[PDB]
Amino acid sequence: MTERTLKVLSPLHIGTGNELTPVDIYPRENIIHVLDTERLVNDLMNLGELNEILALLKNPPAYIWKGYIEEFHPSDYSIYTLKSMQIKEFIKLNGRPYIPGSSLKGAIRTAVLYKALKECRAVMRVVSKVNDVLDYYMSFLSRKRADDLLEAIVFGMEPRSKIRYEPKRDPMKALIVRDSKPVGRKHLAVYHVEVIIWVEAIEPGAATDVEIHVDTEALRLNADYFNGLLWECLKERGEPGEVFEDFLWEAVDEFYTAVMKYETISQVRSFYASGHVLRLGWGSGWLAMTIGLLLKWENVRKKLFPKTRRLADGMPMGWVVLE
Amino acid sequence: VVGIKKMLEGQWEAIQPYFDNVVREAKNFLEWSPNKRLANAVTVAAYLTSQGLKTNQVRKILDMARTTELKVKRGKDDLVKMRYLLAYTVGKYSLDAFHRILDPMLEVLMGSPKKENFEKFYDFLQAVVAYHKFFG
Amino acid sequence: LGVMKGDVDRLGEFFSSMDSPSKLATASRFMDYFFKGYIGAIIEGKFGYIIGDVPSLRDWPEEPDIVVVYAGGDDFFIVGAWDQIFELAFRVRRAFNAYTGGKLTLSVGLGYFDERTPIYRMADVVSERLDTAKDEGRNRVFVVGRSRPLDGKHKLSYEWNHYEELWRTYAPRIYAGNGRLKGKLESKKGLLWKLLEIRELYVRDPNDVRWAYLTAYLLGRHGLSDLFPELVGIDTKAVERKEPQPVYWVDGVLKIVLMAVRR
Amino acid sequence: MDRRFYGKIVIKGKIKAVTGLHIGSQEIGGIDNPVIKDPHTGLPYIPGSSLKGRLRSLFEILVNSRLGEWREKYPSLANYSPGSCRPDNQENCGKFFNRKINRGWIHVCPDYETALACPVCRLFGASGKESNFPSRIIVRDAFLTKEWEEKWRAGEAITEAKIEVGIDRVTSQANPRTNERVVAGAEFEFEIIYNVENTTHWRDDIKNLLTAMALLEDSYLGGSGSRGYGKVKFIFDSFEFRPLDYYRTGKDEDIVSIDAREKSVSDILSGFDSLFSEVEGKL
Amino acid sequence: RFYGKIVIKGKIKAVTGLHIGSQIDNPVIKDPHTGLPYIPGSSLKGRLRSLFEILVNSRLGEWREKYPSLANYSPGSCRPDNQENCGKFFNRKINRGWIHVCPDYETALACPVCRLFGASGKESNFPSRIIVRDAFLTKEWEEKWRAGEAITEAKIEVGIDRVTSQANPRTNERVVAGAEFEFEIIYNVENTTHWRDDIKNLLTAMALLEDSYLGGSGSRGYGKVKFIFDSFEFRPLDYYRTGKDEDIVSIDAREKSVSDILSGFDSLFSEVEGKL
Amino acid sequence: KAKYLDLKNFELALRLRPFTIPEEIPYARVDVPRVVLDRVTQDSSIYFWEEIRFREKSGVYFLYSGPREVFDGYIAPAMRFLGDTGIGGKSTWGAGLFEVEFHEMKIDAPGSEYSVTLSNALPTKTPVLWRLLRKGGWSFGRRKPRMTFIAEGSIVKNDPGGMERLELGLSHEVYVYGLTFPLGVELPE
RNA sequence: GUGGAAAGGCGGGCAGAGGCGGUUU
Ligand SMILES: [Zn+2]
Ligand SMILES: [Zn+2]
Repeated sequence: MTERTLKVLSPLHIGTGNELTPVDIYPRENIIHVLDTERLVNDLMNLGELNEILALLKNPPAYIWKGYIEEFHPSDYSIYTLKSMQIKEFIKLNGRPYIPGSSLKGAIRTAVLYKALKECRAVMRVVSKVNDVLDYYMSFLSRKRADDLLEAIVFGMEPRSKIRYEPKRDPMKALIVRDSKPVGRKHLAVYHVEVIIWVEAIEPGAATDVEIHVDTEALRLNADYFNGLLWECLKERGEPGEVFEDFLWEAVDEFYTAVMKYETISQVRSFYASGHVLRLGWGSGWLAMTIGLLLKWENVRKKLFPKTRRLADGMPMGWVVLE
Repeated sequence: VVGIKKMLEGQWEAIQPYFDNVVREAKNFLEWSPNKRLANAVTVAAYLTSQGLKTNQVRKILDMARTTELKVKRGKDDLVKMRYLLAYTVGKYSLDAFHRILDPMLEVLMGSPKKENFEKFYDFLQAVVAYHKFFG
Repeated sequence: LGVMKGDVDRLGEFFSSMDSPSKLATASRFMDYFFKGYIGAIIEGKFGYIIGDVPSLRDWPEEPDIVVVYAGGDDFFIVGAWDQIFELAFRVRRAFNAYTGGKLTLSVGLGYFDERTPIYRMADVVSERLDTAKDEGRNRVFVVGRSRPLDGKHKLSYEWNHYEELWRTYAPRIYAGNGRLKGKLESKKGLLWKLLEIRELYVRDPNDVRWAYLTAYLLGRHGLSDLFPELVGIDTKAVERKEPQPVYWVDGVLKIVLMAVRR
Repeated sequence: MDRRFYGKIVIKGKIKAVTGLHIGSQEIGGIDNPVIKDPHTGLPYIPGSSLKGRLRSLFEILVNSRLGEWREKYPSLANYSPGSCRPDNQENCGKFFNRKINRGWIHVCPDYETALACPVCRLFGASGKESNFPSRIIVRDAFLTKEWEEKWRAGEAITEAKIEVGIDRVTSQANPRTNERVVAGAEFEFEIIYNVENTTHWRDDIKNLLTAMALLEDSYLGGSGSRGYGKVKFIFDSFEFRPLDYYRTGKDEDIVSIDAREKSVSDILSGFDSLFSEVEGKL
Repeated sequence: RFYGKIVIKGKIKAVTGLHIGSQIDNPVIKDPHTGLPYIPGSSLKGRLRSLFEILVNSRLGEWREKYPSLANYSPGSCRPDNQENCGKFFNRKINRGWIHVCPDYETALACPVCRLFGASGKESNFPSRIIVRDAFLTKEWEEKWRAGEAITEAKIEVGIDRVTSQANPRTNERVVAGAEFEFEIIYNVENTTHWRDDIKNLLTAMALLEDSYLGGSGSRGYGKVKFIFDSFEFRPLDYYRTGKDEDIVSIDAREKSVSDILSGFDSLFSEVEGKL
Repeated sequence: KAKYLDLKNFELALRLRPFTIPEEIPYARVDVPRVVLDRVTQDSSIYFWEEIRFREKSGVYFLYSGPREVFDGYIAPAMRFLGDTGIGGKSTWGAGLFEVEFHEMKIDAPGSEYSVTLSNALPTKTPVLWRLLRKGGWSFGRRKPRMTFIAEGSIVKNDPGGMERLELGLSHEVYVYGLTFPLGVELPE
């Protein structure tokens, strides 16, 4: 069973590897227009030079990179807002914005890793071939591999170090997700984040179909091979091949509604009270990335916080709900 | 020695700035010999490592040299020169030190016979990137 | 199958130094006893204090799979396993150096063959390698097959002191023994075939067309640069004497290790 | 014993990347994890090793899920038990995944006579000791079309640099990664050639090859397809049986199945007896 | 007895990358001096014979009347009983494999496989009529080697476990796809009756070679050889004594292996059929 | 232990004057493995095969001393037939095929009684200095007996050689060549 | 009146398993 369409309830943005300096951008009206340089430079080359690159290599004063093309005379993504600004762009395969599947698979794992450490137990998972674990992790912790030990005792355990997390033991390789359909030019828009940076994102009111599918044939082969604390918690119920999906969408619901209740602890407060609740990247805070909601913790985080909390246009920065 | 600079690389950018400014003083295409071309490339990448520039930030420019390299080899240059300028715009800082070596080479290349001078330009630009990773 | 064949060089000159027939009686009988009597103790691991440390691929067994076919006054044809034919080639020469006073030496040709090859053809190839190692400098071993340039400055066969110096330099960095690579160089089986693909750029055209920075690139992207620093930068000491580069002589040390860590 | 030739069924079409694929190999500047490319043209292809090997893989798990059902159709499937020979390091201890290659166990029949009865090893071949049953299919390397080669001439992007990040859960520090990926939508001319060795059971092999394709349209094709990098699609251009006489007289009278705008599931489920009714008349 | 030598000259194109191998871990065959790969005459003749023996194995009943030596053979191999020639088509055992080789001159004179490819036999022999010359690179594909381009490439294939996804890599040196070689086949016209049947049978096996592979992995998609025919010359019996150009030349510039038999054998060869 | 000399150094050796050997040999004898495949169950069973491979401009020549009318009618038409068939060896794999060209070469040889043979000779009397080449052959699938020839470079004193006729039980007589090809030489004392 | 005649270096083998370009002030 597939075609698990998503709706957006908030501005949502995927960071990408690019940013847009104001040489590419000039809003002639309130609609911010994104032009391409290759059609602007080469068509001006028939009308004439190193003076075009000298203003480009300067990056000074922008306003002067606009009037030359306005008088004596393009199209692109045309992402409207609805200077000295740096728009963090969204991911586009051909100028068409889509949601990457590797981003949606990661938001599920932080919920599933929370439920596995909540049901615990762990001494039976390390009872074999080791050569409720949060309370020992504070003494264990006393560009980083801090989840290299916690996820190895929860997802995939292989035998220098006692546990080193070979990927072959992982029950997450049966869950396949695929990249969603492209959203469209009209549902991509530029917004301003006010931290209690200009970014283009997806406004609420869009619908694209991400196609989540579960491979049952791998768990039948790997019934003996998996060494996860996830696996013990998911085989103990019984019917692990048919119980994995059941465990999947209940970790999606019980984690992010527990984060939503802690977040409530005016106009944004009405958004919290008013499908499957899921929270994606760049918008979720460290707590919604982290088992720090379960987390001793202040002594660990002082050496390794609820200070900053971003928001754009009266709304939090990610809430996407599936079926 | 090529291996001796790695012992010293691991204010030090100023001592190699005379080596980069001397190489930027000579801008004629094929003005150095085959052994002298690679000896310039050791001084470039050692200068580009003290004020270090990552290969990614350069990676769009390295793409346009390579897609043309299949099109030159039995298959234009201003498209690379337009990208080599615009990538140097969004610095921050050491992108100007990499622009002072491309743009003298690309201004001469801008009008040049295509089959020979670009294939000789492509050997120097490999050794800059190639030797840049050998030091870091 | 490893097949070694060698002889003692300038031996007819040495027997012509004798004044009396009692000196010919002594010179031809001590010479014969090294190959008749004392070459069997070299195979049995004896005399290792005098020999020291030779280029080996494994610890020397108590019963080596070595078959001595023929071993005359100054000749010796020996077949067996290739990794122990290789070590016996250096163990015999280092002990032949101690038996004489350094005045007489050994040319040795080595070969590596398919098993189900006719023995007239194994003998024909190593006889063509023993005189290839003899007309050049005559105190030199022919370890492995080699592609070379035709410029006349490049000789296929290593001097004896040269190849043991390249083994003390290059081999303990990349190799641990018994068909196992050095620690943190596991899963680099494809890495060491790249360095011999770089080395074949030198064979098509010398005088540094491309090989100097490509070595620095492949050592660069893997994070290991202590591996072979003499290959990345051109040797001015090599250019001033018109001798080959240090990337040319590393064929004989890599290709022996690639066959030993095949599986 | 008694190898005979009746002709070849040739399947031509266009593999399409509905989501961008990645096959990859272990240039100087470039993405850390690049994609395999043609050494003469620089365009990223799809190898025949990667397409045959994924079809043989997906068809072997399709047998172990139904060893109760496939056993009555084919002999020598009662020679073993379901599972792998991974715990007991033995080349034939009675499991389906019997032969190890270097460290991993793949189902390979050990004898010529047991490979002529297995559905996996008739179509794909065996190579036992003293045995060597050769394959009945050829899966060519799949290059770009004549259309998508012109897109590389005009400057449109064939590849892409996808950037991914693994986030440390506790400290929220990010480790970035870059992976080369063919742009989604690109198409590839593939070719699959079945040798009609026995007119008795050519019909079972065509249904078993097309069963494995529809499994591969459900799963991915190479390189991290649990994240989206598969979603591949077979589009059938032509379907053609070249009879033995074809190679004698050279005339272009060799019988053809239209297969136009039809899926891999349409060729088996909707019209297998209607389309192949004319192949059976010549055989 | 001798009448002339029909010579076929053409270009062999590697549409997919080719492997033959000599024993980068699996190196292809090369020249000992220059280092360039080629295609041996043994690999091309041995594949054309193998493809055509399976063609004749399937048609032993229908070709008894045209080739009277095929009445003595039943389809199959003599491998299930370790015994020499008795009834089966694949009768001769060389070392460990079974091959059709006719045992006499008078039997191989009327076999479609052995009148063309030859027979060893005992107490008599039958030599070949074709000569399959080695195929080196073209002169056009040789300066790419001189300019510095790669003529061989390294294909790294892996082996995946089905339960654990354990990967086990290996490497295979492979001649680059696209590369063009030049072949030549010299057919010795020994009998003026047998020559039309021998050129058709040689072109049939060349048409089976374009849908099968040539050397190497092949089932994994390596071989994929295409034949382009530059020219056909006849070189009659009178050419060899006087040296003047009596060479009857059949012209084929873009003709396929199928188009040389797509009714073209009867038409284009109207002059060789004239001067016998 | 050198085997060949070029024309500058071959003339100096006939007059016992000093000379040098060539540094490179223009060929290599190469061991190419072949295979035999079962047609049904493709079992590989290899054997080893020897071939002479030449350089890019190297090759093989032989000499002819006789009247032009015999060369124009017999030897020159034979070498165009033998260019398209083989010149000994596995000619079905393209071995022995070649293109023929004709030149003229001059050797400055001293005048004496003793002369070197540039061919196998089968001598009619005892030679002066020689090397025994013991070879047989094969003639239409019939094994020729091993005959004691003389090698190339062996020294005779007025010896024509002699052409041997072997019955061999064949439709026609088989003649084995065996004749001298003298160039004068100065022997030592 | 050729040290010849006959003989595919080949069969089987997914570059793959894991990873929210977003943290934080
Ligand atoms: Zn099977
Ligand atoms: Zn026959």
